[PDB]
Amino acid sequence: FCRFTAEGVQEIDYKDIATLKNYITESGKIVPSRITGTRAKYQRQLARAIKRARYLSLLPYTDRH
Amino acid sequence: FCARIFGPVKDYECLCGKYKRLKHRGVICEKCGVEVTQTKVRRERMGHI
Amino acid sequence: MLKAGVHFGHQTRYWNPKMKPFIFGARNKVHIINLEKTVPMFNEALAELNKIASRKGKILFVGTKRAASEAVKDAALSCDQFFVNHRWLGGMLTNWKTVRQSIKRLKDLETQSQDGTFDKLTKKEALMRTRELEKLENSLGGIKDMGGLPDALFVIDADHEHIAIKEANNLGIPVFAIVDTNSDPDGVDFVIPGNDDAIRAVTLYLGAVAATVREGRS
Amino acid sequence: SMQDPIADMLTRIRNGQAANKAAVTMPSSKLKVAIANVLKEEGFIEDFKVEGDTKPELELTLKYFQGKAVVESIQRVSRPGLRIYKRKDELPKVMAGLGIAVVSTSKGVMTDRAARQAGLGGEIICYVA
Amino acid sequence: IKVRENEPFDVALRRFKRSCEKAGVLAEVRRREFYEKPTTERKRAKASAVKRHAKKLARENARRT
Amino acid sequence: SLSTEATAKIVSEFGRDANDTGSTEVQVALLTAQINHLQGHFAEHKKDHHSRRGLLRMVSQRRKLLDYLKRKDVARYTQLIERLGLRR
RNA sequence: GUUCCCGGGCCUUGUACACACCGUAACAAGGUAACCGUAGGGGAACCUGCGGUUGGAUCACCUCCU
RNA sequence: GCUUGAGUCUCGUAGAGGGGGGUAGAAUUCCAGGUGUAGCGGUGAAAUGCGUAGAGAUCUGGAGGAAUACCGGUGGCGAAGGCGGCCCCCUGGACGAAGACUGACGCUCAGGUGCGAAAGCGUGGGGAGCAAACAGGAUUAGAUACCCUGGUAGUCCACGCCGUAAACGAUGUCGACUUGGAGGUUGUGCCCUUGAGGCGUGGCUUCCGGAGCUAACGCGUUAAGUCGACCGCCUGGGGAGUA
Repeated sequence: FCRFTAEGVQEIDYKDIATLKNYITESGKIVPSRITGTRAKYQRQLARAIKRARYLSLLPYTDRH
Repeated sequence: FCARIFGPVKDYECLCGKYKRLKHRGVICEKCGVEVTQTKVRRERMGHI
Repeated sequence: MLKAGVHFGHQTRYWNPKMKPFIFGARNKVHIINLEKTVPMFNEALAELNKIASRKGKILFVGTKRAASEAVKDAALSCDQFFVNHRWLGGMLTNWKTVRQSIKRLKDLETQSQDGTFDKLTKKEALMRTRELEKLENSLGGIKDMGGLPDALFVIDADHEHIAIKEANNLGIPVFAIVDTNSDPDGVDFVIPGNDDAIRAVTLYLGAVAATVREGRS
Repeated sequence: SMQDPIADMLTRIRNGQAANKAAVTMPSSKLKVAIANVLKEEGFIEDFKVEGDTKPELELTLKYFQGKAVVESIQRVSRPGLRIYKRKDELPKVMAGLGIAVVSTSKGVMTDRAARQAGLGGEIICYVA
Repeated sequence: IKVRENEPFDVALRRFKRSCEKAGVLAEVRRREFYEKPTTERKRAKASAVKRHAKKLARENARRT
Repeated sequence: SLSTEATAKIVSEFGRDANDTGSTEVQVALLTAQINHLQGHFAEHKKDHHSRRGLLRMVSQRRKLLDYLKRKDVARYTQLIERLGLRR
């Protein structure tokens, strides 16, 4: 129940990370496919893209080292 | 605003929701007497004190 | 006309549709119509409800669930039948031979109260015959003076009282049981499907059974 | 894999009565239809339909009695592996007669009694009770 | 991870730390690996996770107490 | 996953149509085409205890397909082994 | 007032027990859950490491948000 | 000769599936340097060891080594075993909308061939962590046993040999048939995918049940229900799945 997965079609990208802030916490923790009202397919693909965003320095690992 | 004191919140609808059947008529919620009838009749539900 | 169109007793998906065939009907958000098997099955019902009455028959009404529990007491008092508006105790047809031990006990209490010693004992014990006898009202008042077996039992439920249907299959007695579509097609002789938990059907069906007893003896 | 049509058609009959239906449809051959012909004359099948275009759908209407199976205890005797020939005097009778021992004879398809009428035996396909 | 709040505290406030993991990865990287263990205990855990929902289905149909 | 603009060339040769790759003479050739590009893997890497099940699978399928063409149409089989050279 | 302590009852969980609770390794979670496969070792049971499974036990309390 | 069986192509998706190599980052053992203390570690408890030759602790730089928290789902792939970062190349298997065909080309087995976790060992390298044999201190009447500190073998990369299991959802395999619900995972066709969907079809898997089987528990479209085809095994236990 949300007007975003009703207009969300075909693999959400890894470029601008503004909407990736909407799946992660302000710690660097990812939300499971059960809390977020999003089929595993999607919550998981967003996830793999984020690990690549770490190899690109968009998002760091944990907050501080 | 009670179903036990007056009636079904909706047409044949129990307070707790034990009866979400618009076929159920008469049978009350055994916890508190909710005789299921049409909620529209609640424009004529007369009670007392 | 199909009784203000209520005959069809809406069907709840978890109804587990063995009865799927016989019911047919449309499907509304849960499912819903038991159509045909319901409507014309009452015409042949009227037929047998006349014949068993032509052989002097009584209908021990077996009803529970608070909804019809009122017209059961009235439909029984309206003609001549016995009733079970309150809890239908498991054993009132098979273990009934031993319920008779208590039936004689009830007929002896009716003695002590009416023409007995309800004024020749401790007020402490006289009240014991009082409160208990009222427990005999809600339990055995609608079968207080049976002696012989009724010729038909109206089973209000199969989804909840299939045991009431089972014990009938112990005497092989005519069963006029109204059903839901998660029940078994076996055990019942003259099925009257569809809606049963509706105060209107209570008036409709139960009234049409006691009244049909009234003409077999005429 | 559906190598013995006869046997896995009797399953549609067995489970057919257990699942309580009214009509079964299986791949057709006019030899199986001839079996239904013998079964109609006896009262086991009711009105056989040989409807076909290029994919022969033989539709056979299963029969009941009092809401009970007339064909309840039926299975294969002459298996596709163990096809057994019989004479005329060593020939078996289903239910000692209250059932028919369907046998494929030198002419076509008939029963144990009709095989006596021919004076020659063959494949006792199955015990039908 | 990092809690601050300039002035209205009068308390430490480490509630998101526990709301992160805290013992989450403590219990996983403190003792011997033993690769198979979690799998089995999540087994008894999952069957009892469906059991409360079985209790949810056990309270809706009757309970005429 | 296959080399489409090489195998479509094969159905063009063997087939009397472009949609006709149901005939034995065309299908075993598309199967051998798979094996022509399969050599490339069974020459290197050495540890394919998984890819091995593919070898035995497509070879089994192929051995018996040419084993039927042999038992029915020796006209097409001798022309097929002479058209692709799938004998050796 | 039932949270401490002695005895008692009901419900419940568990047992290769019903003849009925030189060293404890299994049977209550036997206070170290069990068995198969492999190498090695010690008076000896068995143990240590690695892989698998359920022919295993309680999910009851004590501190925080509606 | 004809098609409901087997099979392939045109058009596509997903994946701890395998393989060779390379790389990113944290932690740990340890080395150099600045600061600094007398305790660290461990257990029911004590203790071996380290310590003014400055350990543990903190920050910066860094070389071996093995392995991927959170995404993680009685979820996915596969004949099975077994297997969790990313990239490049190679590639097997499973499945689907709409057509084109040879026309049963299908199933399985003694001898036979191949895969084979982990472990044993030979060989060119290796050793951070854990840790068979063993040593010290204790529980103890005793310790070669729960514990801690060290430590050879092993663990890893590549080639092979003996060729083994609870290699077990204990359910052999190809296939057809047999009222539903909560679902999960991956595609697809139709209608306005306005929308988080409605109606059908295949693969894998979990729970409650009817038919039926059964000693019972229960399995229940992935069957222990109903048949056909192919193979192995059993005739009470032990001896022994051993010489």
